[PDB]
Amino acid sequence: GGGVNQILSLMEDEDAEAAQEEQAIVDVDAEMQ
Amino acid sequence: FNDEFSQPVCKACWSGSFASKRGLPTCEIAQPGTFTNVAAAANATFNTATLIPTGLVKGAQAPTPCGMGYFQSSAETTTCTACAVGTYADQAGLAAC
Repeated sequence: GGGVNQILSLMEDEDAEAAQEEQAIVDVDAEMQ
Repeated sequence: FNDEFSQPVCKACWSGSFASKRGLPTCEIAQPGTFTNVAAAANATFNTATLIPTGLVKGAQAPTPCGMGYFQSSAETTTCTACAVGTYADQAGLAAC
């Protein structure tokens, strides 16, 4: 359009994402080794 | 906007806040993640000779979101701020970087 002139289910899922990230990191570290 | 009665013409919203719908008693707050630039957004000037308003021009009807690589953390803002070094803005309209 060319512009002008110039809670309980959120952290419980973010911790799950940050735990799946750690699981992926451990999985990657266990394969290269 | 028109926050009072007996008004011969309603004032155009000041640049920061904008309005979209019809007949709005108050301006709508420009939520963080956008901006509202407009020049001719000046409430009409009642001349003392005939007590009649004139020269009213409407403000920005649309939210007109903040383009890519440009954010706005603070609401009720006319201009859009560039995202800082080290952080990215992936899509237009991002509240923060």
